[PDB]
Amino acid sequence: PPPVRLFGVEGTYATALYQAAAKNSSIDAAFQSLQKVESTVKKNPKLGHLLLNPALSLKDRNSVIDAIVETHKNLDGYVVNLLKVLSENNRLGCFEKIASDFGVLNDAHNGLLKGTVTSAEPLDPKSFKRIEKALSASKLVGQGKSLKLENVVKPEIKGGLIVELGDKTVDLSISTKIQKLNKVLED
Amino acid sequence: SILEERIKGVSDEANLNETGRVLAVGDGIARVFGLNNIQAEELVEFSSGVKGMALNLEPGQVGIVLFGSDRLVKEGELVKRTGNIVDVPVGPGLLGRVVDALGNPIDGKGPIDAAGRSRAQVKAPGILPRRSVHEPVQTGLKAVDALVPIGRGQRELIIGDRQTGKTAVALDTILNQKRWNNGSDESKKLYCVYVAVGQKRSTVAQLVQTLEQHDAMKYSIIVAATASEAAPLQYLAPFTAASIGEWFRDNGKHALIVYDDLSKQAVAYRQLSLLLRRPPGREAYPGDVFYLHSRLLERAAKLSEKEGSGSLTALPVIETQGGDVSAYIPTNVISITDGQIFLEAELFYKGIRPAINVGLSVSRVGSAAQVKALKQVAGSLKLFLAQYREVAAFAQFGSDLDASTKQTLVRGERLTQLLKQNQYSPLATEEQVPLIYAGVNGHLDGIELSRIGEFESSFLSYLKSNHNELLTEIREKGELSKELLASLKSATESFVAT
Amino acid sequence: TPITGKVTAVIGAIVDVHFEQSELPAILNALEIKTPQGKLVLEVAQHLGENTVRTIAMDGTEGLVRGEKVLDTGGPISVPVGRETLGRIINVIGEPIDERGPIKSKLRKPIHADPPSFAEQSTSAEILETGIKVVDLLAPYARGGKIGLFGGAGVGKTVFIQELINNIAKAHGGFSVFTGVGERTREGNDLYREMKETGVINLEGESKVALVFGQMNEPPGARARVALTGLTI
Repeated sequence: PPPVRLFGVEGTYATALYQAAAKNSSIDAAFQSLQKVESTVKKNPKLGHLLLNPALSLKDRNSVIDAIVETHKNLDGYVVNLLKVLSENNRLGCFEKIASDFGVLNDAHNGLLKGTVTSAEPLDPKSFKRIEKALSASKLVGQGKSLKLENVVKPEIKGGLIVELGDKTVDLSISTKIQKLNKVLED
Repeated sequence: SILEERIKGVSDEANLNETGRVLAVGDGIARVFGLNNIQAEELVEFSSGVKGMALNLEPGQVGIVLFGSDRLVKEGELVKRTGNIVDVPVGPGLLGRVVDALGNPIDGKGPIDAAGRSRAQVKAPGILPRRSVHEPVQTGLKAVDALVPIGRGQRELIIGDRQTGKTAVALDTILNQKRWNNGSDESKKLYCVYVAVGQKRSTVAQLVQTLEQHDAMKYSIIVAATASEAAPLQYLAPFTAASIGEWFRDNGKHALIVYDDLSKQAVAYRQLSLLLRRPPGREAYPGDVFYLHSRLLERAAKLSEKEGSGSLTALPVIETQGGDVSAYIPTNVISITDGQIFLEAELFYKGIRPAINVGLSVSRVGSAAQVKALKQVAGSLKLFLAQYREVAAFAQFGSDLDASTKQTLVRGERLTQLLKQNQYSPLATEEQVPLIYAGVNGHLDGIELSRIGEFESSFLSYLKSNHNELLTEIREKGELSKELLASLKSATESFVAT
Repeated sequence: TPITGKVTAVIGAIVDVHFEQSELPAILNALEIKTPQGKLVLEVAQHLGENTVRTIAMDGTEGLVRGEKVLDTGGPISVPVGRETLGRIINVIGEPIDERGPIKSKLRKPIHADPPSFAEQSTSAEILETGIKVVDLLAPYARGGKIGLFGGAGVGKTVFIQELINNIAKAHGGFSVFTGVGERTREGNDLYREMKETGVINLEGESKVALVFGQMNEPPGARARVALTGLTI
């Protein structure tokens, strides 16, 4: 089956969408149209966030679909069939969830790593770049996979720094060293 | 834009705060989507006409248990919140009234004069607002008074095999509470509140007829939730009886509440819980049935004198199915209650009617609400009976008996005959103390087993004729003086076999 | 009225319909699904949302093609009652299955009804005696009462009841109803025959008896509303 297996629950829709549009080789188109409908979701916040709530009928749900495709005709065509599916399956809470899942799955198919460098402080751009350079230099990036790297500030990380990407982390923390100290100086 | 307008057109257009629209409904347990504002346990008016309390709140669908038939409910209906947790009219007007669970007179004496309303849920008085129990309640059943004396406040559990006239045991208490009712005892009188759950209208009606025959219903309140009546209303029925009682208790008036059958309350809560999809506790009674029962039972109390000194007394009535007490609901209740009053069916057939299984009959905290005279006389009644139990085992081996054992055996048989009573006959303590004196002082040992019943009646007649002064004194002073004891001993001797 | 639905599911004789029209029959309504073999009377018991009810089917489901048109016959099933129900043996639907032909129905009454009120009770005490000694000594009956019998059925249990019919109902002047849920067909045939013979049912002239018979062959759902049907009569 098409690259990158996602075991998403209601993400099975995204997986399906991916393989279906991969086999029709209209995945870039899909991604772009998905961005556009996702944008029109964000740009429809009243009753497009506040009526993603399940209270819609079949008939009323269908008419929400019809209003959305009146707003734009930039649709994959397979995602118009997917829109039909989501209306019929009354999948609406995991609607942006499916969008996110297809986006991740798609841009994984395209290749693009994600990453974050959670820290106790917002690091320099020089730091971002130096670390990004370092990460690309390290055999972790083997090419065919790009990178996103967001340093985030989290008070929770006490001590060190933590680099995260590719399910590979280096987690420097004070806490572990404190732990060893505490245990042995109480025993 | 135009899209948004068309979306707005098909939208709910209600914020669903303080209201919400039904979305499915089957099995009488509705679930509504909305109700963003909603207090728990609140009463919500379905547009069908039904009112329903709310027992399940879920972020999706708030589960409002209907109090009526769902035959007029349909999906997509609106329910508009009453905005009030359930409430009952409480007051003095309830005396001599049958009222249903929702607190509507079903006696057909029309609107109650029950001044005030209260809420079903009321939190029980703490340790601090209470005084120790010390106030007799006499049920006119010799065994009950002597062996398991009931105090005002206390919870004494009536337990035993179903439909052995379990209700009739309780009715006897009501009948002896006729003596206080006639009396000027008011702050010393129990207003008796009989709660009937799961029972047919005709049975209850027969009971009220019996009560009306016995001219007692000038202090009786009958709270009813018949078998026909809804399971939510049935679940709510003990707690709303409790609130009605607490108004009496609050006034400083003493009262007594019979919760018959509490076992049927458990079945009702079982139905609710499993259709609120709550996890089933053992025996399919949810694992918090205990919480419901415990809170209910602890709302009968003997208040402190700063809190008046009012006292609601409770008698829960639990059916034992096959006499099974290891069953979850009986086990739970036994722990909760401050007495157990096991009845025995075999002994019912043996002719103790009421038949109290006196070995398993306990008053957990015991005696402190027992007549002083009656404390003296029934002192060794227990010892004799205990010896009798051992002796009886030997006696049923049916061999030649130790002479000592035959003293026990002969006395023991008479004791059993003293225990035997006849349903719907209450008895005055002033004349029950003599009978126990006679028995314990072995004057009954002489007279043959058959004619003990004759002796009791005749002896009482003799005392009524001659030592009627003695009876008056026993009534007045409630403890036996040396002079009274001597008079009584002499009297028994005088009428020993006539 | 014509309120369409389709049969989404047939999970046993607890069919689920989807009333396409948002006009949704209320709970305890009755529906007719037309079939080549008669029709099926179904009774709405849940609304499961999205205009999909779940309906008890009072007839034995088979043959059903997934997505079958429905028509709403509305309300609780209204049986036909009368003096012309006397003599008759009536189906759950109310159809005279002893084929003494159609009931000339005066009143057709809803299956569901509500029990009389506490104040409406009239509490009797009039002794009814059978002439059975053990009954008389140990548990004497009362006319208008509620009598109960327990243990293994048709262990002569049925015979015991038959003896009661023989005694008590040949000493009762009023009407009498025999309703046998899960009745043994041969016993029922005998009873019907006996009743006709003892004039209790007399084919010509009046019958002081009416009959409802529910065989245990009939699907559970039918058996469930045999009781209610008899109760209406």
